[PDB]
Amino acid sequence: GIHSSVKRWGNSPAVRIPATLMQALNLNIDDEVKIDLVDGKLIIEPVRKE
Amino acid sequence: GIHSSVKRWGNSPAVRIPATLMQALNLNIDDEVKIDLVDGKLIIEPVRKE
DNA sequence: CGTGATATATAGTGC
DNA sequence: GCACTATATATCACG
Repeated sequence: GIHSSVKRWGNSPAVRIPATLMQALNLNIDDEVKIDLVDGKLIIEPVRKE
Repeated sequence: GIHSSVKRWGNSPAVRIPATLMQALNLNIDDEVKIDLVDGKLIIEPVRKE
């Protein structure tokens, strides 16, 4: 895919996610994504607060 | 795992990755991660260019 | 033409 | 206190 790079956000790094893709997963700003360690990779799953 | 708030980095959203997680997978700033779409979730895996 | 992306700074709070 | 969290701005590069 796109060769995007992870830059530093003030102090801690942040994975810049294309706003276009955010709409595909149906999530928005302030969303609580659950970072779980699976297969030695970062599984980012958006957890809705209903 | 750890739930993080996807805030707005300027105009684009970004998944904040705590330094604690950086040390875990031995990744750093200015690295390249493969943003894959599996299970309707964001698959973030560090793909070092070495 | 508009906003999505990049760079950057800061005050504050919980870990 | 430091990592972490929340917020705001200028400017461009891309759609």
